[PDB]
Amino acid sequence: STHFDVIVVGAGSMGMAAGYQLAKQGVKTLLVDAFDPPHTNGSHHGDTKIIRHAYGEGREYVPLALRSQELWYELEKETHHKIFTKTGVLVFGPKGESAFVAETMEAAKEHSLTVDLLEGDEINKRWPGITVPENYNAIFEPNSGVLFSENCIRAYRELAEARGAKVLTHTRVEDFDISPDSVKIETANGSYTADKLIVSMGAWNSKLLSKLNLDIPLQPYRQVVGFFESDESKYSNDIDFPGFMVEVPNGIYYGFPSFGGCGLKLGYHTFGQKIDPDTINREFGVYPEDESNLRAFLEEYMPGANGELKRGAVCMYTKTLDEHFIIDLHPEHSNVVIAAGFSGHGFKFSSGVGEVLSQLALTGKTEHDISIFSINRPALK
Ligand SMILES: *Cc1cc2c(cc1C)nc1c(=O)[nH]c(=O)nc-1n2C[C@H](O)[C@H](O)[C@H](O)COP(=O)(O)OP(=O)(O)OC[C@H]1O[C@@H](n2cnc3c(N)ncnc32)[C@H](O)[C@@H]1O
Ligand SMILES: [Cl-]
Repeated sequence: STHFDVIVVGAGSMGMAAGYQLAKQGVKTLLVDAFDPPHTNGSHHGDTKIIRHAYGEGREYVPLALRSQELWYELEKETHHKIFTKTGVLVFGPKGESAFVAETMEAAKEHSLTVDLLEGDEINKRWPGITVPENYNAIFEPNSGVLFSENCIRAYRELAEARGAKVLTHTRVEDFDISPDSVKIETANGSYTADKLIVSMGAWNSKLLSKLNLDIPLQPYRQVVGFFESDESKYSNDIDFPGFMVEVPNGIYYGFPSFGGCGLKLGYHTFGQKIDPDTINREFGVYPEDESNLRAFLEEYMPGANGELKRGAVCMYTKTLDEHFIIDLHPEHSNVVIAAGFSGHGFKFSSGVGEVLSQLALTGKTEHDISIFSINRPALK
């Protein structure tokens, strides 16, 4: 019989940040998650996530990234959990053969961000361990880095509960019942109501937004990462090896320096198996590609980090058709906020999105420019 101000469905990356923002302002909040956040069934585990600022995917992403960065620095000062390490982030690819690299360089020029430009052997000289062809060029952002995602979520969750937020774990929301002046969620453990609703179920948005009369294409992808025994004298954060996102002949890869001897972590971005969140196989290696794709890159570009596989993890991307996020009010219900399809690049923005989501649920508007994320745009189809 407890009526909330706001109910958040899915307390993951976006959800929990949104809950922290709401609780911090005294808004009576209930956060309902299918599991017990942070956990390893969604897309926030794997320990680390890259945060970059020269976002060539859209000028609106830059301010969002820059504001999110400031929010991560604030979070770092408020909790005892480790939030961010300034490893810096390196981007490289074939000179003149990478829209990604070129768009990154343009974004940095356009937004006056601080970056170092280098190419060929300069890359290989600056960062021992990296071996690229002399025809490769790179842009290095020294002030961006790595976020410890599980710590971020755990910190947001602890800060929000200390301010009165309620978290209902291991409870799957099955249906929604929206009325012009209140929202209701349906779960096996009971029904709950509030004045506002935030929906951020990650991969599961591809299966439950239909319950909100929304028919938006969202395709979940199985995306693995691998930790490899590496030459600590080259790939250790301690010796300044950077976080990275690069473009090679067969696609985009991303990785992290070895932290405390955990080994270099790498992930293949351009490819992932299409799956259903409820049946995805979360065992690293069940497929031969899981590991072969990562070693194909390592043996060629960072041969010193191609050692024994120390650890594997399986996580999910949820793509929209244009691969841009969806952050907006529900087209038929102004008391419902949607956050979905972060298509593999949304964690860095989660602190900012948390702010956008709390602004939208409380006022129906946000001070951030989120036009390219409209739920009514045509590219969504
Ligand atoms: C998978 C992946 C993603 C990724 C990455 C590497 C890999 C292997 N590297 C990134 C990087 O370097 N930088 C970056 O900015 N992003 C990177 N990503 C993407 C990022 O992790 C994702 O975009 C982000 O985590 C998406 O967050 P979202 O909040 O959408 O998803 P979630 O964290 O999975 O949380 C969803 C929660 O909702 C709950 N749930 C699901 N269904 C229900 C129902 N029915 N009822 C209630 N709760 C539900 C989940 O349990 C989950 O907690
Ligand atoms: Cl995603």
